Amino acid sequence: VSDISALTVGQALKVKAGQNAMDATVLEITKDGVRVQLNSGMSLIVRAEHLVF
Repeated sequence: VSDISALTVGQALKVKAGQNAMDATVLEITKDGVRVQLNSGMSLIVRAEHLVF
């Protein structure tokens, strides 16, 4: 509710995998970033200053 940190789980946003965006789906969230599921097929996202939800 009101997003966990900067977003919520299952929010889904960008990770940017190799200079280009990719898309990744939130599995868990961090201090302000997340640990998403990469559309590349990974899971990680990054910190809030790197996500573009």
